[PDB]
Amino acid sequence: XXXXXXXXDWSKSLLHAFRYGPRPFDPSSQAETHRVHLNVERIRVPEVLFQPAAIAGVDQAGLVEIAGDILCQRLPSLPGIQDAPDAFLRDVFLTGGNTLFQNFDERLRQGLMALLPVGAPLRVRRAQDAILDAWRGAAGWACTEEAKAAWITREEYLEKGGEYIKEHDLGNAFA
Amino acid sequence: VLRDNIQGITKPAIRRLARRGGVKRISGLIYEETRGVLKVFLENVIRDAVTYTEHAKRKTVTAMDVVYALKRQGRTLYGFGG
Amino acid sequence: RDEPWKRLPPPTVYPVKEARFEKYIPPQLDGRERALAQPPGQVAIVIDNGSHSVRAGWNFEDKPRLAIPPIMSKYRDRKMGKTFSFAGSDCYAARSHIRNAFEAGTGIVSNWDVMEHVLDYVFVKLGMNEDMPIVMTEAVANLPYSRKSMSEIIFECYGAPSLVYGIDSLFSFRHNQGQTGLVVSSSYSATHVIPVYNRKALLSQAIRLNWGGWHMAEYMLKLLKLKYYTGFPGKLNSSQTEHMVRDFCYVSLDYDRELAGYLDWTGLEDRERIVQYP
Amino acid sequence: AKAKTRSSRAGLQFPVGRVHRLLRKGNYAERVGAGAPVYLAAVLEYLTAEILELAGNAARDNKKTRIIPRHLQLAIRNDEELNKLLGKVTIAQGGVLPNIQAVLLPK
Amino acid sequence: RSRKESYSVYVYKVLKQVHPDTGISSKAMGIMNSFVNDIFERIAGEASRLAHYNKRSTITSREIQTAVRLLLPGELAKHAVSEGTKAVTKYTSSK
Amino acid sequence: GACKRVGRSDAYATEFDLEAEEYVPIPKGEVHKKKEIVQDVTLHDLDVANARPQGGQDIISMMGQL
Amino acid sequence: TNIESAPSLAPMKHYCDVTGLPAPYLDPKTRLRYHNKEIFAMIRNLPQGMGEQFLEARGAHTVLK
Ligand SMILES: Nc1ncnc2c1ncn2[C@@H]1O[C@H](COP(=O)(O)OP(=O)(O)OP(=O)(O)O)[C@@H](O)[C@H]1O
Repeated sequence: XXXXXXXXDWSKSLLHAFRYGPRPFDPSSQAETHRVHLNVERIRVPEVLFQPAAIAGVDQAGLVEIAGDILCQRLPSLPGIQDAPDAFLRDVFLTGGNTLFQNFDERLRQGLMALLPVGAPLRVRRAQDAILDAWRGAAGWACTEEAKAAWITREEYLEKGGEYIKEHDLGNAFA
Repeated sequence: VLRDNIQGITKPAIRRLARRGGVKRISGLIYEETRGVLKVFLENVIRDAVTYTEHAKRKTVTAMDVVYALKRQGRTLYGFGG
Repeated sequence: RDEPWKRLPPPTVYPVKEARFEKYIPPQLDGRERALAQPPGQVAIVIDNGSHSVRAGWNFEDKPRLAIPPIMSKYRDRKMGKTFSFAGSDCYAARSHIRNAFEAGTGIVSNWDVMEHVLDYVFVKLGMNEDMPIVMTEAVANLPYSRKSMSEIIFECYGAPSLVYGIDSLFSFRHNQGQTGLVVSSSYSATHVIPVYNRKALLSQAIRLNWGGWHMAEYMLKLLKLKYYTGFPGKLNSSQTEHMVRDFCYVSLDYDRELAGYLDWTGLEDRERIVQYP
Repeated sequence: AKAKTRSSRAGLQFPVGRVHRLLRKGNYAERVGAGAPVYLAAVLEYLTAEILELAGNAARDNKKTRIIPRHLQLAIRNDEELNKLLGKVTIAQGGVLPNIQAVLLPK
Repeated sequence: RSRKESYSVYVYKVLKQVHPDTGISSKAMGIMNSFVNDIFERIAGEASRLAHYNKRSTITSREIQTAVRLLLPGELAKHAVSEGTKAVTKYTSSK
Repeated sequence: GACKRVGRSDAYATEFDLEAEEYVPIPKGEVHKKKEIVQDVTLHDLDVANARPQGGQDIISMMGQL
Repeated sequence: TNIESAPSLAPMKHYCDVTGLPAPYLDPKTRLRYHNKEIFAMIRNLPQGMGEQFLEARGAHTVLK
């Protein structure tokens, strides 16, 4: 090869690019061994919400597929409501703390656009203060007439028992 | 992960071992060979020792693991238990 | 060939943001003085029982006063001869005997000896020297035994006029001034999808996905444990992986095209995000 | 109730129940797990196969369609791992490996 | 008549599986039988000592696996653990 | 009323692992594309298409001789 | 109550579990999805006790009992 080259490593393998990056290898220095490089983990870890059964093996359905199952297969088959696509698609918004990722609403919008019929006025947005509006909603709810008609006083706990449920439209089902 | 350490078994140490073994004159190629043999030996022992440690679901290799390894390898060692 | 790393720029590196303590002990007593000045029926203490961060405050404000994890820790020192027990954010994550009120992976409270001390820290740092109504959050389709035990701790331990349970995502719906929609809320413990029809939750058909931010942190910890394979000289906590996920992860738009050409050499220097250690 | 063997359920040939009985009445432990007989039977059957395979090869080499002790010996003494496994084992009527030193060879 | 058990039919079945067109002599049969017996005593013995070392009174599949890792050398042990795990998994599934 | 099977969609691609179809992606456009085309026909093509069956269902022409 | 979690029935795109790249074929010895021959080399010479941890991270480890 030297005679051919005279007559005429790590940069080939992807595992060095996967662990360490395009820079050369670690010479076992002080501030070089103690480094963690992130390439695929940026887009592999927040992808489990949409493809759970393949990336992490949780045997459930994706977020897009759950939203499509509810919008297209259960809500038109439920009696007592008027419009299943014309009402529930007016405001689909995103609440929780595990939501403030870059380009999260757009992925759900493209998935629902792939599932829903053409012409549905889909408008996906998000809340204003996603980690703090869960407190502010119960703050604004706390001293109204429906809340006053849904409290459990001390003598009601002494009489009705422990598992007593004032059936409010936000709480769980009564038992 | 440190560097080498096979050279930790220095020349005068191997010479000492040969002296206790009753060797008058030692060749130059004896030392590397001895390092190899000791490496193979320690590998064979530590493998089984770590195996015993793993079966006990422990993260610390005890002396009794070494004793069991040596005993099942055919070199019983007194003065540590068993 | 020296070209692919000769003109390559020096790296821009980010340190580790581990969830440490913070130097604050306020005994805030300026809230009770404002709470006793309002007319009755319009004063209540609201506690968001979050799995990652229990929040608590008074209803007539906009920001919550206390925002702590459910971490507690108790000790006994024989070199001093004294029993310690502090909770909340006052734990440093040097000693750790940490056990959490929530079960790991599910937002159902089943560690009541921790939840009692967490509520104790809440009522101390709000200021209770003596009886206000309590509005408190829970998880969707909560188990009855947990609600029974929580109500027993509220009435019997502390003594309260009234409390009422609600779903926090639906409260954030009602604050966001919606009427009928499809609330999708990805929490720290599970991701709920709840259809709401005219300010009423249709909880007979809501579906929770069993994935969350804690699962993000644990799966990120597993992949950094298996990526750096030969042994990484560093303490790989779960919380520092959570802070990696918080600021270094984004959902890609078109995944199968972005993924297959991601580890190409041309341009990996701008995709890669690098983390030091001390 | 249509009984089936434990060897069939484990997809093995070696008797699982027999191995289980021998472990129980062999003074090895007070109790024995349910995975122990199937695992042990699997290992024994695997080793059996590995020897019989090479033995069949050595038998084919000598133009014989019946494996004799000589073929077993040739199979074990060539496989270094199998040889280490049976280092202190003498195979009857197996002879030795044809091996002549280079010094004894004609000049 | 006092029947004496043996591993003859089993090693015969294995023989038919790996080499359908080869035979086996009575001497080699007895040799294979003694072989299987010896390894059985070895693995079971080492498993027993393993159980006794950790103050346990039950030999599970874990003790057997560790014993095989200690006795069989290298790739032989690897394939052995492989076949064992496959068998115990398939047995676990098919009740 | 003309129909062509383009392929199997790539969402159902890895159902099995060595199926033999042409896996193509879902089209990222409309489903109902409406376009207009001006197009010519010569009268000799009318003559040929009215005399003998042409192209579509003329399967006995693969013999060739007569 | 608490039995409203629902599974799926759809073709899953199987990715690699050593790296994150899309991987089209697995192994008989260790059952690992893998991208190319470098990852196959690192799979077939990895130290023991980790080839089960990859299936632990993906799930369905099925550890012994
Ligand atoms: N800027 C951010 N970017 C991305 N993620 C964030 C950001 N800030 C917080 N998070 C995530 O939000 C999560 C906290 O969510 P939150 O505490 O609101 O859930 P929760 O209401 O406690 O859940 P539950 O209602 O089940 O108790 C953390 O996992 C964190 O990763």
